[PDB]
Amino acid sequence: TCPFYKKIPGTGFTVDAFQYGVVEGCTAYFLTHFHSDHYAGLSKHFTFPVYCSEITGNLLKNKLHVQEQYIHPLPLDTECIVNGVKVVLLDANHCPGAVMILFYLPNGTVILHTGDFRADPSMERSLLADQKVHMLYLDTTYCSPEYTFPSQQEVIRFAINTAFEAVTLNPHALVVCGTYSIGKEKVFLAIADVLGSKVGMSQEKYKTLQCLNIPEINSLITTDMCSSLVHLLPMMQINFKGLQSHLKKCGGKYNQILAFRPTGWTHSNKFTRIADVIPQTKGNISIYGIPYSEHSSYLEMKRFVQWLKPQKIIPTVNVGTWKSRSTMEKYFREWKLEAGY
Ligand code: NI
Repeated sequence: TCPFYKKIPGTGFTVDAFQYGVVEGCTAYFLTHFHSDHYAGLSKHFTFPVYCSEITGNLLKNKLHVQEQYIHPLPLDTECIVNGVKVVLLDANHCPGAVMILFYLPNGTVILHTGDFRADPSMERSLLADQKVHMLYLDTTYCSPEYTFPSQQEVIRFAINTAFEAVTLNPHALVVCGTYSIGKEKVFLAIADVLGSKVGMSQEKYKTLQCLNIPEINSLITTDMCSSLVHLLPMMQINFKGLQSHLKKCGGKYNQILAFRPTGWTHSNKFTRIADVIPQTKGNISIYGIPYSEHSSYLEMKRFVQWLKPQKIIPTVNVGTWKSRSTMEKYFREWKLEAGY
């Protein structure tokens, strides 16, 4: 049965609630973005209206085969009426197509559901600045102060310079980047760009990237592995076994692999700086884990909430334990007392 934090009171709306069968009273199912924990339950046999971004809609049609008549894409930054309720989709600074949703309730309550997001000061000059928000359904993934990580810009700088250096030393080195869902495309596109190559990948992954409205994408990616010196592989294949087996398949074109594993946060973040990160190495294979996050750090989350000053906060992540729930409520109270709302 659908949990309360996926229901929008005063509406027939749910968010990211596709795995509970038919939700009693729900006239429209919103999908924030195309990640499996969020879309879980959707398939080509789903027969209720889905509201989402254009990019999320392209992926529902082409990857899950949801029929077109049930896909309702909405433009961003635009006031739209859905079943008699005004809504706005805003960019969530998560993966492609990911949105936050503002719901303007008939009784005058305003609700922001962040979906999955990485809070940014630029959101303080979106349509959010224009009115008050009473309830906030918040992505609390990293809501604890030990969760620090660098900016996306710094991480990409590290990766570009690492890759460029390795391949200029050895023109016979192959770069491999791990992937399992959309998001974090910047990692492999920046590296390929600095090396003057397209990114090579499977037909299934190429299809996925073709849904994302990335400008000039046809110039950046290919299914011809032979012509490319940046390859994508499934994340599970980024280990010494998987990589050796992949190097065998390239037919003596390369004698070295440098591989990147974009992770979320990892405990090495409490000690080590990004400058200082080193790979794991076995023979002619090196593997960097890099902390490229598409979720708020603690400090980014704190800033956004203190700026927004919501009257009530409802967490959407880490809700399954009493210890987590209790930890989160403590930080919300701190933030509220520090800022005076
Ligand atoms: Ni996500």
